[PDB]
Amino acid sequence: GNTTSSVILTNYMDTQYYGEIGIGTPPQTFKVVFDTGSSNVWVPSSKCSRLYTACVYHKLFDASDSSSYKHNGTELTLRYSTGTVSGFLSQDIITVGGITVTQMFGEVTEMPALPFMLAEFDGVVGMGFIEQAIGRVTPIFDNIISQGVLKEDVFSFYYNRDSSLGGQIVLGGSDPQHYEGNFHYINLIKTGVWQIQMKGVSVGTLLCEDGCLALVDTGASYISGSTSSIEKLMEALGAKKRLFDYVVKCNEGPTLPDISFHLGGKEYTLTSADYVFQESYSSKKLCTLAIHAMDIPPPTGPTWALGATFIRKFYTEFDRRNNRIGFALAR
Ligand SMILES: COCCCNc1nc(C(C)(C)C)ncc1C(=O)N(CC(C)C)[C@@H]1CNC[C@H](C(=O)N2CCOCC2)C1
Repeated sequence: GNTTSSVILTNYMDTQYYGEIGIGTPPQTFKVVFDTGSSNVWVPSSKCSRLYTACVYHKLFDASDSSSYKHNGTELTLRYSTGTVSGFLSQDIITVGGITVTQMFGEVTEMPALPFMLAEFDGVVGMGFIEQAIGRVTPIFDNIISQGVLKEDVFSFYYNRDSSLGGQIVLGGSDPQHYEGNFHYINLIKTGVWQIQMKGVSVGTLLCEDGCLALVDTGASYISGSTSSIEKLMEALGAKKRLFDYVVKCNEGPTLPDISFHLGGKEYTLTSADYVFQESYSSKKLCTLAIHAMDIPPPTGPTWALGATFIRKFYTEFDRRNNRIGFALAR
């Protein structure tokens, strides 16, 4: 087909990027993260007990208000790094960027207050492959592709730094307004995962010396590595570990070295301004780093993950026809 389509994103505090989709007839609207690190669509459900406080604070999908709903009921549990959601399968028409698609998705009935009370978004639209879909449920982008409307079998992510357009996902191509220079492509190394070979992580190559893996994860806020790798990285930066993050004396933030990720021959460099939440310059304040430990079990990991920290600097094209990821300088 001839169409490309776009989804406008909201940037909450540089940590959460999400857009709007519609589900059902008439459309019920949900804030959703578009997540290349997972493959299932889910939203919180009206059948979620309100003893889950996360279900009191998010928009709930009521299948009883949709005339296009089709029951399935297969129970599924989706295990993420920071928490788990559980529910049952449903089918309805989903509207994303003005493209309409019949889509199987999860109605979440069990949604833990931590971490999900911290989510601005209601749910997740997985942009991954059918291979990592729980229940082998056909992902939304595979269903969009089956319509033959998209110009290209690709989608692209722009995450703005400004917290104005928060971001943009192009379905069926890319947007030249939000990148510059050439794309550099790295082909995927594992079946059904948006994952690439990484050849080194430099700090001012201290880590990933004999190669490692990098997941390009649009649904993650930060750059992550294994607890071991990050502990080494953070010793090199002089950062202190806390419960859920690494921090430095805010005055030390602008003195911190460049972090470089060796991907497909090129070096992808983040400066301190790219990975330090510089909320103060005080020696008596602590400043959080957009880099945390996240141990990912096999078969996906151990692996680094490149989240919004990375994507903010590098406009990312996800190419399904040629199984590759393209990076260009974001503008
Ligand atoms: C750019 O917008 C950022 C949105 C904020 N994202 C998160 N917010 C929270 C808060 C709720 C705290 C806000 N918690 C966690 C995340 C999070 O990073 N993810 C999950 C949620 C989208 C539900 C990863 C998504 N991609 C698969 C990641 C995985 O689980 N794995 C990597 C691939 O292999 C399997 C494991 C998890």
